[PDB]
Amino acid sequence: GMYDRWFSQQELQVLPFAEQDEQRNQTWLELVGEAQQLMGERCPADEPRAIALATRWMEQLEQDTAGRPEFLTRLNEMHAAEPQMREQTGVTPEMIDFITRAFAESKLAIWARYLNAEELAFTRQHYFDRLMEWPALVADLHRACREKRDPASPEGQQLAQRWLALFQSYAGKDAQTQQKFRYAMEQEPHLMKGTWMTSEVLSWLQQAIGVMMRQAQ
Ligand SMILES: COc1cc2c(cc1OCCCC(=O)Nc1cc(C(=O)Nc3ccc4sc(C(=O)Nc5cn(C)c(C(=O)SC[C@@H](O)[C@H](O)CS)n5)cc4c3)n(C)c1)N=C[C@@H]1CCCN1C2=O
Ligand SMILES: CCOC(=O)c1nc(NC(=O)c2cc3cc(NC(=O)c4cc(NC(=O)CCCOc5cc6c(cc5OC)C(=O)N5CCC[C@H]5C=N6)cn4C)ccc3s2)cn1C
Repeated sequence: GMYDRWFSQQELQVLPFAEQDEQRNQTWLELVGEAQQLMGERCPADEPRAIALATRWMEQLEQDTAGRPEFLTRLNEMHAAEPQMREQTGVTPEMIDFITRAFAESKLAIWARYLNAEELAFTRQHYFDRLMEWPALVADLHRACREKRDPASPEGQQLAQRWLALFQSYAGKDAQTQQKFRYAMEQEPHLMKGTWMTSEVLSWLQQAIGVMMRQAQ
């Protein structure tokens, strides 16, 4: 079995995509149908329909991976490697790329109200630079939260420093710009949609960052 070569039996018990679910299949039929439509029209990634689709799409993926970021990586790799996956779902690499760009536009459209033109141009340019490293970090943040580790611990501060590096890769290294991203997150919860970042894990990360800022302040 395809799913058996890609996931452990313990993972297949927790993976919603493993379970039969007619509602979920109908939802994905509609998501893929709308993607094909918009791509057929050559709809730009910043069009309101593209932004709305990408948001719903990523929220659906968050549900169907049970909020486990490492299952997103696995599913992307399966789609790249397994012709049977592309047949089953109708999701093409072009489609994943379209959704990836529209999802970025959905964040940039919110940030545009909190950043100056220069900060937004930097973030638009550098958004994708280290994008692929986020799932592994979000996974480790999920583990640190569940294993109720101390944000102030050396291992907690290793996660805070890893977060800072990935964040600065798209935000830049200006302390004032970082506070604008923080303010945007506080004012616009919709920024967190499709990021695998639950309020519980964000709260833990916020504590770890708090410690990091005050040590060498
Ligand atoms: C030590 O503190 C406490 C201790 C105790 C406390 C409380 C405590 O709380 C007080 C601390 C509160 C505080 O001053 N905090 C803080 C914060 C900041 C700050 O700068 N935040 C920030 C900025 C930008 C982003 S941007 C962001 C973020 O996450 N971005 C992001 C996420 N993703 C996923 C991405 C991506 O691009 S990936 C995109 C997707 O498509 C992928 O697919 C993902 S899979 N970007 C976060 C932030 C945060 N500053 C400056 C300060 N109380 C309890 C305990 C009990 C005993 C005593 N205690 C305690 O000991
Ligand atoms: C870097 C970090 O990662 C990212 O940033 C990122 N990762 C992503 N990943 C994705 O987008 C992903 C999407 C999905 C979707 C799934 N979907 C499913 O499991 C699924 C779908 C379904 N679907 C169905 O029941 C509907 C019947 C099949 O429909 C068709 C079938 C159909 C074609 C067309 C079809 O419909 C129009 C076709 O023309 N065809 C196309 C060629 C073949 C021919 C025949 N087949 C069920 N399930 C269970 C699973 C995993 C992923 S991962 C996106 N971003 C932004």
